[PDB]
Amino acid sequence: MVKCDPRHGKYMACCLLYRGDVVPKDVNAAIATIKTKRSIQFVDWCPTGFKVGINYQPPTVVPGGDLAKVQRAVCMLSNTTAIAEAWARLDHKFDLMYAKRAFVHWYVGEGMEEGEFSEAREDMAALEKDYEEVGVDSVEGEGEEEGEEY
Amino acid sequence: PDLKNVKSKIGSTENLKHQPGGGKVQIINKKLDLSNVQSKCGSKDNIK
Repeated sequence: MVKCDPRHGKYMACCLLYRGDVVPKDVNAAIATIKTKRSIQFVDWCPTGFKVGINYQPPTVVPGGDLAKVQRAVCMLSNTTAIAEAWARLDHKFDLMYAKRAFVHWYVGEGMEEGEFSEAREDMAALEKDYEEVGVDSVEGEGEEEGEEY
Repeated sequence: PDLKNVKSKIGSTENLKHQPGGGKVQIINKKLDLSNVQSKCGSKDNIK
């Protein structure tokens, strides 16, 4: 529900909130598939990146809707380098407009100073490199694995 | 009856040098500086 392909990145952490008719082993069984599926890549320093919640109340469904009733469901909050694709979209689009200074008067004429834009763009420029520094691998690591597609 | 080749009155005499020409524009902008950068989300000392 953020529009990207997670295989362009690596996971930092994932968080799962379970609603209704759910039992803790059948989650431990469900996460095991996710750990083994190494094409779902985590950062090379995060071996068990899971957080989990389970709640006895289900989804409630509204009458004005098209969405079905279910016994069991989940919500998935996840931190990944697959959205760093998107920082590099915004900061590129910003550069095209600012290299012609387009629309800058509409923000200046309403009390922002111009140097604000440079600042926020430099915070994004540091951000770019913050995401480069977590996505690297360990120099102390090595690996051999039997499976070659996941 | 010879009128002595009478001249016109009064014409576009103020336009005889006029074209007119055009001015210039060149925009064109300066680069901002983004050289104040460093990352924080890693290690530079505790790696050792």
